[PDB]
Amino acid sequence: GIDPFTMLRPRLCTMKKGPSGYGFNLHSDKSKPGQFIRSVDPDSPAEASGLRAQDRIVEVNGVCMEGKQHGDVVSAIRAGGDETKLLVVDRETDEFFKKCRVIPSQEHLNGPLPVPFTNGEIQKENSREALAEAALESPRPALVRSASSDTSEELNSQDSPPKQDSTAPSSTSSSDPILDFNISLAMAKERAHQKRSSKRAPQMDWSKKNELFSNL
Repeated sequence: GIDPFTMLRPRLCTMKKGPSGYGFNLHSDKSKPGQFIRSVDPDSPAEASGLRAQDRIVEVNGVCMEGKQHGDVVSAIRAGGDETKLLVVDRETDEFFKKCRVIPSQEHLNGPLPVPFTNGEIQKENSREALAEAALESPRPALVRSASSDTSEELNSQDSPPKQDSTAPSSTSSSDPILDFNISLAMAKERAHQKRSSKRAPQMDWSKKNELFSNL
């Protein structure tokens, strides 16, 4: 009682390098985008892993290859180390997700296909439970490629802007003063305990780079 639709799912091919590299050929056509397997030597770990001359790379070591250059695929392998893990889909599966308007990945390996239709007030998820004290101030990069669509920027990144919000002096003295005049001297000690661990370089990003470390 097995449907041909449920078998339509990715497969993570894991192959370790030993005999002069992994032993597989990868190279995109030319003007056509995407990366495909040209061929693989027989009796090789790549072949045993499940890699075929008709497979498409969707993710490497669990990284997103979508929107990445063709040089990114090899880069991911090098970053992985002496071993690599390539995610591929079946011929029917590949087109199955494209017409379904979905994004295959390692997450699809565990759990049922996206074909099921379900809904509710909250989405079910078995997330891990952990508790920790949040830092008062420290590094914390934000998203700049998610739903970016239009161009925008925020200066909220820098703590304590150029000018504060001035308010009327009110009475000469009152309870709970917002005046740090006297406390100003105390703030002097903070100088020694300074911790400018933050960093802001002018090179936000590069328009385009093609160093091409190596070309198979």
